[PDB]
Amino acid sequence: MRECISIHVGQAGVQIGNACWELYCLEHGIQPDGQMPDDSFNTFFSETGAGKHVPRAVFVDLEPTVIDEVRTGTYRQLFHPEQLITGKEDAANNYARGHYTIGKEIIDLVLDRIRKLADQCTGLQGFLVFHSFGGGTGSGFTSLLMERLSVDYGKKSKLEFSIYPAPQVSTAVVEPYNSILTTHTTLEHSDCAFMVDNEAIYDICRRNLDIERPTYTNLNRLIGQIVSSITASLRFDGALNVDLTEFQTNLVPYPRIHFPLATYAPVISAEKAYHEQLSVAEITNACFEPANQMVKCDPRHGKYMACCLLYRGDVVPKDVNAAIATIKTKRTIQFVDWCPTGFKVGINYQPPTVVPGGDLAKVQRAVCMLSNTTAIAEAWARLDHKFDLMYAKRAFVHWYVGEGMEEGEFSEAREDMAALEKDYEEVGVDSVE
Amino acid sequence: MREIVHLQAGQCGNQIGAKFWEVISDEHGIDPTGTYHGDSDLQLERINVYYNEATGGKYVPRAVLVDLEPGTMDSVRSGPFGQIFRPDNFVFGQSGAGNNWAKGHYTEGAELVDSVLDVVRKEAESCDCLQGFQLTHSLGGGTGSGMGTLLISKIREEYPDRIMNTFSVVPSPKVSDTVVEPYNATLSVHQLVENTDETYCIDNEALYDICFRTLKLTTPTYGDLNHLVSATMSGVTTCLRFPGQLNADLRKLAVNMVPFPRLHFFMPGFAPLTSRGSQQYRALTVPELTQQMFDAKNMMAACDPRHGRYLTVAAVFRGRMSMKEVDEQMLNVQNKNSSYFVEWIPNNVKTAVCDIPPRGLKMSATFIGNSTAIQELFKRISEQFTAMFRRKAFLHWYTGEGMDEMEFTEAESNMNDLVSEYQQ
Amino acid sequence: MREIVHLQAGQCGNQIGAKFWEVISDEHGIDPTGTYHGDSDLQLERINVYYNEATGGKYVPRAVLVDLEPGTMDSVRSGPFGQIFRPDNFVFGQSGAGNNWAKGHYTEGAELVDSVLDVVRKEAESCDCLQGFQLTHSLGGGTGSGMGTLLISKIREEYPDRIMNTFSVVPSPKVSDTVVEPYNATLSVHQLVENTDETYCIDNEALYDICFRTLKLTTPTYGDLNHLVSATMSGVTTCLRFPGQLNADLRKLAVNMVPFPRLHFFMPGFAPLTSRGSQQYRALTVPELTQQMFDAKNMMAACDPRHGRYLTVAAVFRGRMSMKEVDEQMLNVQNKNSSYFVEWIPNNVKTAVCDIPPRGLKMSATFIGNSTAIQELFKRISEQFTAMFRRKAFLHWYTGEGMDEMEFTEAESNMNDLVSEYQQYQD
Amino acid sequence: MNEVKESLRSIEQKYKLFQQQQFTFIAALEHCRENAHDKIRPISSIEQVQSYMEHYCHRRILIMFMDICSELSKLCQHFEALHSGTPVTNSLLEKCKTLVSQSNDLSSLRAVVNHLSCDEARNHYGGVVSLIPIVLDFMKEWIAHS
Amino acid sequence: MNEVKESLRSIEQKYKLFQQQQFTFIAALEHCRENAHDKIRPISSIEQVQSYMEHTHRRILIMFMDICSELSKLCQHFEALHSGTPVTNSLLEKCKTLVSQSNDLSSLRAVVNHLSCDEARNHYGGVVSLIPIVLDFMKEWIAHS
Repeated sequence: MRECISIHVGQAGVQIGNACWELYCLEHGIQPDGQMPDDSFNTFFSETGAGKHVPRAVFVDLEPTVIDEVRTGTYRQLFHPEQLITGKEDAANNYARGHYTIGKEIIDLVLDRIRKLADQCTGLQGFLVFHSFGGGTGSGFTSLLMERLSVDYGKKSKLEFSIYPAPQVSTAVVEPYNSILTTHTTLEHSDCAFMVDNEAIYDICRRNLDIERPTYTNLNRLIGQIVSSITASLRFDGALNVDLTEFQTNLVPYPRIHFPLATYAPVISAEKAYHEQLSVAEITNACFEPANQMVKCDPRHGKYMACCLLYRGDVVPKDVNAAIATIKTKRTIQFVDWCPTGFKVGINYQPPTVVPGGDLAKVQRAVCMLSNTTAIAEAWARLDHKFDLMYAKRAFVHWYVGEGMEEGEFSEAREDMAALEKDYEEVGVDSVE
Repeated sequence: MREIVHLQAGQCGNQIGAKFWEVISDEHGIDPTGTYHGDSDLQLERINVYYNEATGGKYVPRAVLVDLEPGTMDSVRSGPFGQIFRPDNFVFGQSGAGNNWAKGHYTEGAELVDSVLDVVRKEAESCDCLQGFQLTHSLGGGTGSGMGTLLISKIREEYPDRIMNTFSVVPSPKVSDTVVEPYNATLSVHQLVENTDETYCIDNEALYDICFRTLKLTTPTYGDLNHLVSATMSGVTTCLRFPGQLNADLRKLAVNMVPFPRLHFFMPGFAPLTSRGSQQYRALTVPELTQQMFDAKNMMAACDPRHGRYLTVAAVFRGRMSMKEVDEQMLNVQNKNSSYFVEWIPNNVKTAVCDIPPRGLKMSATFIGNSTAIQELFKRISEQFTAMFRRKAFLHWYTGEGMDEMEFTEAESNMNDLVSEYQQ
Repeated sequence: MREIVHLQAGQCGNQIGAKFWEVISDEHGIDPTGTYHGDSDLQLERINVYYNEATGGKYVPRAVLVDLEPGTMDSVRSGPFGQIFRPDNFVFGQSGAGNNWAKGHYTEGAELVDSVLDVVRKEAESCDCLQGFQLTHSLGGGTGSGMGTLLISKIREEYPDRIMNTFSVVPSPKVSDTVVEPYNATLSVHQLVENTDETYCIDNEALYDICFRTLKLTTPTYGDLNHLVSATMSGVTTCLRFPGQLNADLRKLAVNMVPFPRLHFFMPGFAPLTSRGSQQYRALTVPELTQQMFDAKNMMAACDPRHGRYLTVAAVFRGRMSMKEVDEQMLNVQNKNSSYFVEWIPNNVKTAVCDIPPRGLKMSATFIGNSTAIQELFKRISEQFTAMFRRKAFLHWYTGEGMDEMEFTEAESNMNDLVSEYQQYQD
Repeated sequence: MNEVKESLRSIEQKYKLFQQQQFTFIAALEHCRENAHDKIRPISSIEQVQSYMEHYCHRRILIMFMDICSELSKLCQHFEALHSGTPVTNSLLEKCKTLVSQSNDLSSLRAVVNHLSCDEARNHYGGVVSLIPIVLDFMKEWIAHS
Repeated sequence: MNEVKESLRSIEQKYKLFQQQQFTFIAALEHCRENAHDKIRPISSIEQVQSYMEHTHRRILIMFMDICSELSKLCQHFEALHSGTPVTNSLLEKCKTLVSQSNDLSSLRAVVNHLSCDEARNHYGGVVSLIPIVLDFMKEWIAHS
């Protein structure tokens, strides 16, 4: 009907997507073993006749120890037991080896389960690829998958959630390579691929959220409440609905410029909420300060070129359009001039659900402000410089050119990003006649 | 699932490998019988990387013990865990090589090569998905430098895919227990550098140093001096047999760490090392690791990191823990010591975390660190080799095999090339 | 229902077969008095195949003892299970063999052979439906090949189309225990190759070594060295009398391993061989049982199987298993040792199974192999013959016994022809 | 009362170590069922796990399961000796005694189940893996009432 | 109680070995009936099997007699364990009647499926059914006791 499939590939996918289904199964009355003690769930569930629902998921990676604890956790019984795909030997942060030596032994059975899931339910409209630019199996293996699902399924929409290496926080040294080797495949065979880093999640967990010492558990949970909010009106009623096919026609100006952010702005601790009410006019002002933007870029150096405002809960549509017009008057938030209308909202009738045993607070309001900007121009150009000084004397090339692939694909990266950097300066200029 | 095969060759390499199987097994729970008497369920689910299942509910390690004299192994049968080995693994000769590279590689290695490589094939191709070959030797004596050089000359050819993990107890800078050990060492590295994948380097003087300065023990015994090098080599493998938030294979620590193909010599280290008095005076969290691991008192080689620049740094943590402390501390140590690290590498340090610590210990760490301060070792070893070679002294045996004068000038020629490329 | 016939002549073959009837009794549960005390009834349905039924509940064998000396026979009546044997089989003469083929075959061979063949004929028609022959001879002995190649050669004008098994303890050309043994050897292969069907090549040199290493014994003596060939041949003659899952007969074997009329020679083998020290450390399962049988130091050759590819291989399993284990573990060993199996067989191994294990184990097997490697044994016996022969030694004896120097010329002349074919198809 | 709480805590510590090895316990049971040719039926009793361990066996993890079940059965006897009880404590104790009985049918018992595939949880091992945690809950509830 | 369970398990193990030889037991009985010229009547008692045995076949007849003797001794051990209940005493009396030397087995039917319809009806169906039925009553007796 209104449905999509979720693919978790790489460790940054299958761990982030580990944390999303507990909210999703507690989004409804489904007790997490598989049963349910109301045609909302079927968008991301394939119901069986026994009453058991089946999560729409597939988990593909080359490491066995990361999928196996899901198979020994508490979600071995909720899930169908053989889309938990598991290899034996590792690519291990090598771009050429998760794509041309080791991942190729498992590809033809992944797409089989893709065809198997897609041909049961009729109304597919998108895909949810959970990955990142930070490894080998999350990056190079997926870079074949994003060109399987496009040429073979036609003009189906397809959405990705990929984290981005911060200028100061990056675990791996070769992470300047396998990001820019991934992006040769992204622009030509996708529609959107949202951005986040790992550093700026921590700062919101310190400042706006009270609880210190953040593990990966609480960091995953923040993206779990964002991809819920993109798909919030597909499964629920709304005063003003948003589907998923129209996201590709009004958030995307240009045929290469499709890289927006997100901002779950009401994030607040349990005792911080008790000394500050969460009225709608101060809800929407939490989107636009640079502290709550999920990527470490300064919005005050760039021009916005669109926006979106996905609300939930006890939002009357009279406060929102009044709070729409006040932000137009301000000068610290500036817009590009070939978008006088700018903005876009969506309201819904359901309250967002806080995870029990969790670190947010119960509310009846929310905003997920997905928008694009000029601010990612500098974030792209810095990682071209980290790519340059390692390729200035061919540092880590002997794990790539020895895998049977030419140095010339490292030359096509500089053809890629330099030709995709002048666009943020060419058509990002004033009005010229 | 991804098994690696463990060897010990030569009395230097046999003894330090002899201690592994008592410490690794108590990291899993296998008794002196060979049975399983553990407490947790997670300490069996990846047991097959160092083990072969046997009938009756007994496991057995995969040590392939090889030597040329029968004197070394008869203690190893008589040791604490000498009854859990497969008795067909003990393969040994009868006439001594006796501290000779000529005998260990040409004379008495040309005969017992085939009776050991058949036991190599009998364990390798009979198990599912191989991942490595842990060989313990050194450059010290003549067997473990000569027989291990001959042995890996075929392992990289009938098995040219897998990862060769050779080990080395490099001779001490002040003196060592041989008088011809420059000849035992510079002949070894003539074939080591172009043929292995990655080598560890262990210093035996720094075995003694870090038990008196930091552990304050009054009786440093070789039973205890190998218990510390067993704790590090069992750490590179602690994510193959235990899970974690960000886990590390052996090659995953090799593709990241190694910058250039011919520069693959390492330097182990280990963070929690507390004196018997200082037990009650030390706190256990991450700022007590990054200062105790990164300091020159804890490294295990004759290097001068103040005189050099680290290429890459690895640090495998262990215990269930919260890793913003791992992120933001190793941001800072990168940002403090800006002249201790090379500049064309933008980010240097790779983090790895486990979830199950050593037994009875709250948390630990393990250091494997590449450095451009080890060239003076290969300068001084190849200098004192040229002190002996200049008057053709101790050429009494190597000329006698018929080896030409052209043999021993190539090892010195190519040890000029390596030390000219740590400067690079 | 398919009864079968066992004989022996020689020293060793008259005593290896005196270790056979101990083994088959324990498979069947037969006491020294001849009283049956086996456990399961699944064997009693086919007790008739080897043993003749005897009145009163006793059970009696049918083997025939014939040699020219009393001593080796009189060891059997001194034996543990030599008490159930039939008394009128023991046909013993008076004369001396001297390790001479000239007196086992031509000189004295006219007399007692006519007196022993008609007792075989007094047992051949007695059974319901006969199957075949077990003549247990030392190759090249005085009573070994003196009565071996003679006795079955005169059978063939009665039974032209019947199966035959023989346990030929091959001379193993490294060293020999008789100075006239190559003279005794090459006249056996003179008259067998046009007539013989399946010989079991038994090396004592190989079984000196595999009792030393893959068994690790301390005093291997002939009371147990004969055992490892004694228990080997029982696996071949088990699918005749025991049910299986893909069962086999001896004529099922003969179609499988005789491609040309001349190439029909075997290497035996027995699967779960492990020392007493390392039994509890080991697990008895199918993917490790298959590795013991196909080890090149396990089969009983005084040769390396590297130069010699294999025409056709057979293996008879016992115990309860699954078969796509075996069907794949067949298919694997063609893929990797593809230069060790000839290209001109489509399915290189016959695989047969059964249902009942031996006593003391959960499962077993038995290896039966046919090569292109035995010609190095066949050339070198002629090489230690022709060194003895080109100097014209020992000719007036056999001439006095009748055998000319003319006869010894065709022996190497035909072994020029026979040993060529293991070499011709190496390309 | 203190002694039975210490015994229960000791059993819970052993059960935590057993639960970390749940995949090894399942692999042990599957190999025993293969050797027994008994792949058709669920594992329905403690006695069947014992029979597998004794005749078809992995042995260390099966012993650890048997030892925990033996200690739970002994702890039921210690609860009976502490007091004549109430209708509530006696109902809880009888449920514990029934569940840890050697021949009791576990085939329908469901708590550990989420680490199994849907087939393994329904048709093979869902009963046996659910035994220990359910008995531990009834014993905690028994103590809390007592 | 433990001793009588161990005795019963020992008899069950012997009976399993006897049951594997059931065809040899039938062939033994048929040859004895031929020699006795008694092919017309069913084998109706343990005493008739004994008479056949007395006047390989002998070994399997002895194994049947030994099992019947051990079952009869096990009935005496059950009587000595307690005064019983109406249920245990009814089960014990059925066991004692069935293992009595002269008791008529001709109508007894449990082993019967391995016989032809004629052999099961007219010859051996009684005698082959004896041991398994007595073993069931002894198990039931223990379960009540």
